[PDB]
Amino acid sequence: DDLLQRTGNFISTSTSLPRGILKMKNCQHANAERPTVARISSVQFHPGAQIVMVAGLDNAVSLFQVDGKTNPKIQSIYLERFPIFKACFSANGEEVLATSTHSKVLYVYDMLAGKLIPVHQVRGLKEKIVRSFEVSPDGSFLLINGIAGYLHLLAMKTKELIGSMKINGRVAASTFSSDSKKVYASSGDGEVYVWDVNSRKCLNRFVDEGSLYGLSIATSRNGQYVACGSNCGVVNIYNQDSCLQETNPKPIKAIMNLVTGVTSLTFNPTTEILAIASEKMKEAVRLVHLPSCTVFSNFPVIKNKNISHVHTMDFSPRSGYFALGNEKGKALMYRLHHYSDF
Amino acid sequence: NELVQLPLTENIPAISELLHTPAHVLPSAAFLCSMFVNSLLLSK
Amino acid sequence: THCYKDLGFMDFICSLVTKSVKVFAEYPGSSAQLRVLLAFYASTIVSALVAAEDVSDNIIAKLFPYIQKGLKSSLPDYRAATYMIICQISVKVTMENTFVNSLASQIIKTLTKIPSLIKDGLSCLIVLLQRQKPESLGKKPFPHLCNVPDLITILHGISETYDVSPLLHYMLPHLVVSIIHHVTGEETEGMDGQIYKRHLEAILTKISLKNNLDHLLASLLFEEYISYSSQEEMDSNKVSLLNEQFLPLIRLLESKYPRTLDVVLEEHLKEIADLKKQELFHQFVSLSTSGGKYQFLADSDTSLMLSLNHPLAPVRILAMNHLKKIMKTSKEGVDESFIKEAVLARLGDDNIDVVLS
Amino acid sequence: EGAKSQEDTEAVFKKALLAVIGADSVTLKNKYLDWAYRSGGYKKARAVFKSLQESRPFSVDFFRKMIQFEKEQESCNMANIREYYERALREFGSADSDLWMDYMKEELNHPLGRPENCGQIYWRAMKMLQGESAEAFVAKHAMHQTGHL
Amino acid sequence: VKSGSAVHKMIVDRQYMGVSKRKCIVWGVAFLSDGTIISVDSAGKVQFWDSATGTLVKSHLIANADVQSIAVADQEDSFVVGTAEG
Amino acid sequence: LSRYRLKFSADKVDTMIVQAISLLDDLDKELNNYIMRCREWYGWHFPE
Amino acid sequence: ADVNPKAYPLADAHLTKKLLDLVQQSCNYKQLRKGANEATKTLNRGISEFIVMAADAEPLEIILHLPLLCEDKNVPYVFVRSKQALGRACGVSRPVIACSVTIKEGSQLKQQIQSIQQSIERLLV
Amino acid sequence: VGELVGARLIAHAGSLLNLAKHAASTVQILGAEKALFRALKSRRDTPKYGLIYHASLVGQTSPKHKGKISRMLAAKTVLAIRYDAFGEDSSSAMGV
Repeated sequence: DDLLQRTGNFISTSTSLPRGILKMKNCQHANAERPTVARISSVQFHPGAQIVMVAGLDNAVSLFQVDGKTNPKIQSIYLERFPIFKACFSANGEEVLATSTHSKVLYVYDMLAGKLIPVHQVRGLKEKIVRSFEVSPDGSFLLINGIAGYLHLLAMKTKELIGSMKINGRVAASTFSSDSKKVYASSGDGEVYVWDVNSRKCLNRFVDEGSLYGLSIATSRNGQYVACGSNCGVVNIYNQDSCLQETNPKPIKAIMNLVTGVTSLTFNPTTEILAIASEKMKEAVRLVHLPSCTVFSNFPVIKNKNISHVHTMDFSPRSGYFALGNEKGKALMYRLHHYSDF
Repeated sequence: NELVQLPLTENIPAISELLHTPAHVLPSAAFLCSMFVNSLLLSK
Repeated sequence: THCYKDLGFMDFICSLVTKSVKVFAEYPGSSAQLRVLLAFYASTIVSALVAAEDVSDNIIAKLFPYIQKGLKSSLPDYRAATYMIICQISVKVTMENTFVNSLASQIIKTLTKIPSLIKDGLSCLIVLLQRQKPESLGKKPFPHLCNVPDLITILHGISETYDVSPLLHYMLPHLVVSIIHHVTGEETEGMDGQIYKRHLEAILTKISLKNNLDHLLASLLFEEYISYSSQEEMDSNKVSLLNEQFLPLIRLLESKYPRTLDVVLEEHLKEIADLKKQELFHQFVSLSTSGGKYQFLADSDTSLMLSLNHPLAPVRILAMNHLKKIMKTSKEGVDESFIKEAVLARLGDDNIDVVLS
Repeated sequence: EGAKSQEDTEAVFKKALLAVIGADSVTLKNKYLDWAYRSGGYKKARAVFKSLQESRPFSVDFFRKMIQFEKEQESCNMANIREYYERALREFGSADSDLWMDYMKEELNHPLGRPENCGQIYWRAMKMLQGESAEAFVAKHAMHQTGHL
Repeated sequence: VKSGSAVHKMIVDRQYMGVSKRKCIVWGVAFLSDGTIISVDSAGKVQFWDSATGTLVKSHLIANADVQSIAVADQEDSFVVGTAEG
Repeated sequence: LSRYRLKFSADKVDTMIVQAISLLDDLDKELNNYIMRCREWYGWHFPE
Repeated sequence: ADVNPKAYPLADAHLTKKLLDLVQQSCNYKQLRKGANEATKTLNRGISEFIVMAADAEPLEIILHLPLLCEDKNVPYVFVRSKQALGRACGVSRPVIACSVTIKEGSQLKQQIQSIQQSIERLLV
Repeated sequence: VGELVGARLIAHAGSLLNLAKHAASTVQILGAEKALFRALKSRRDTPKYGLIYHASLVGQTSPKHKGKISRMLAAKTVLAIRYDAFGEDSSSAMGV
């Protein structure tokens, strides 16, 4: 009836993530127990456990228990002459796949069975060095970027080649769809191809606007958004249905905040935050509120001068933690107070 | 699942042009309310 | 800027508007002179709400008494300004459930004082029910909402251009419960339950249901019918009255939207099979024109439709035998087509006993 | 018009416009447009208006007549309504306060209008109007904001 | 032809699933009714391309030297190629 | 035949705007000089 | 397709990449003038190598004065399909409809500029 | 810009096509040729008004803002000059 003949509140917290201001608190470094001075190439959160995996140009691969206070070390493995270019978990999370700069061998570390299998020879593959690769969300496929614009598709459980897809020009970056049924390939002339998985055919070819050449691409878990980076630092966000049916799609919003070439794109698991980053300039990391397409104004504290160059970011499975790795060997972690689960 | 962005007052150009005009030349409040509440609704 | 940062000036503006309105209220035909002032009152406050980075609880605490004064007034321009202020407040800041409940109660209760501003008010309610939490509104304002003249016609008029989903999403689950209470019991008047049934019929016939509201309506009807049929007292005469009341609604829901009731029935087969509620399910599916194809078998907890094409061959015979029984009894829940494609498909399969049946 | 064919009536009008070239042509052009709507339809008035839109000696009754014919038609193309008023305001905008007021009410009262343009029309009205006409427009609008009109 | 504009340019890899300094030369091109293009390369392979999307469909490596001749019968169910090895 | 061609490319010729603005300046000088004599000659009969 | 026929020297996709790559490199050397108004001034001063125009200016007529000046000075010119692509190649946050590569003595782009000029004039047969 | 001021501009340039070949900054200072060359020789500040001073928009605006309106009017004006010189259709839609 009336609220001013009693005492009470008027404003309350919303379920959706608020725009404009992000509530953040810095936590202990991910690699606090294992300090290093080499560049951090990869950081990622385990899908089903509170485990973070940190790999870098230092030949070590490490797994850490994700705790806000100490982050104890679980296990650390050192490879002989294998500077890790990219190390990622499998979709199920049971095994770790890692590769190096200009090395043919691919290393698979089976955690459940305690076996470290080096895959040196893949039958039917003429590629000399394997450095860039992706894993499907469902866990049944693995894709390898090659030369002369070939994409190689490999089964996850057997590591045997299924087929090859050729695009015109170089392959800059590639990713799997949310449903894992399609492949997005970004060419070196700014054009993006859509490939089907079960039958290796090109479904459609659209052109990213005002992009000389792409450096990254990402897709959302709910399948709503597709984000592409370009050389000038412009990030284009599209609806997925637009990319499938239109030769010249019109993006929802072009993120012009970054000024130097975007190299890493990461979508929040709840699809409320997009992280855009550039490794060429210090403090070139931004966070984007996806439904509003407006950038949070308080994340990069330029005064502190800790972030420096950015190479990798990752989100916890329930978006509780945000991780970031720099060139100085520091894997920064922040906690988002809106999300109360890991 | 699907995320929908509901319209905001600032993004609508007509409402901003209505709010940038001086008070005395502004039309009756009922018609302003009509356009405002209509623009706040989600169009189909 | 000085309006939203300094609250004394905002109180000054609101007090000036209220005082001028009270002064001019006595003179008949004095609506025009208050135009410009109210426009100014409309313009700044909304803009102030836009300008503030965070609208603290002091702003709402100050604005609420003047909002109530505007709602209780009879001048159209003052009510329009109040509606705009309410819309902007609802857009910008998340609100506690009690405050949303009270705001909606005052919006609905004083709706019919001015007959020319009904539509906007209803549309305003939609915004208030769209930018807030789904279960914010309670059951108390439901009667006054239903008693307004020509509610469904206005809702359809809005529906021709704008989405009307939140208002129906709120109003249907109360309509089902009100209809059930009217069937077995007493209300404020019998015409109240009659106008509830007329409202739900009008919603089904005239306004197109979108955003999976068909699923919600069918699930609510099924669950509430089963729940009342599971009541301790028999109420056989009451059960018959309930059946004849829900017959046209279920039939029209099946007619206009074909596949929703089938999916809803499919989702509830396991729960009905787990309990001893097969007879109530049989009565409910016999109520509809189509839906007797989901009848449970006499001996086992499986549906007739799934029994026809599941891998295990011998018990399939029983299904056709049961279907044969459905042949010779008075078919009420099943239609001609499902039988026709069933027998035509089953004539040509592998097992010879199935061919004989 | 009374007792002769319509072609001869147009012949008389065309001879008249050739003979009179000065200010006296103002009344000639107005009756020419009125005849076109009576003898013909809306289409005939459009052809006559297009031919005479450049013969510069004008009066505001020429453009008020054309706008009135547009209102009576069922189409009521609102874009053509603006197109006539801009031409009228180009010729007599410096001195005619009433024409500016009539323009503002069209954006409000017409169902197809865009009343959010009223902010610009008032701003444009201030600058072109000169001298005493500037004062009259302000009083008329302030009289229009109140119900006295 | 009813225009004179190049709708597609299609890049041919210099070495089969690889790169090399030596330029790849398309020695002969055949065009089928369905829309598939058959090409023979100096790297020693026959490639099947799609005209509609301008992308490779399939590749066959058949010789260690140049494949230089292409010919298709009137009924487009058979064709014949010749290699530099004879 | 030639005059049939470029006539269709006419009514877009600007020699009569550059020759009608120059005349418009000359006539204003005409108007000033004659008025000054009219006020002078009649000023000896009615200076007010 | 759906390109205004008045943009006669329309470069294809493969020529477009070479054109925009040169423009991006030239901007790093301070050898680029951006905008229709700035491009026109270089033509009158005769310090322009070539002119690149955007075909999708929704009135095409606003940039058709540049071809007429080009033929008098004998300066090659092309049209590209996107003003957005030309805008980013010039390192600007706004769309650009015309840009001019200027003459720079001793520049390291001399061999690459010459190759593009040959390729442009091959379009006119 | 107006009937008189536009007519003077073509008279200065001598033709519509000759006026089309000009840039935006030149159109702004077409009238003010004496102040320009005096400033360039003596290294003073260049003029900013030109013949555009008598345009309707420049006349109404405040003397503090007559510098901004001059370049804004001129820059959009050349868009009208090119379109009329080269367009094959006579309409006032773009100008309005």
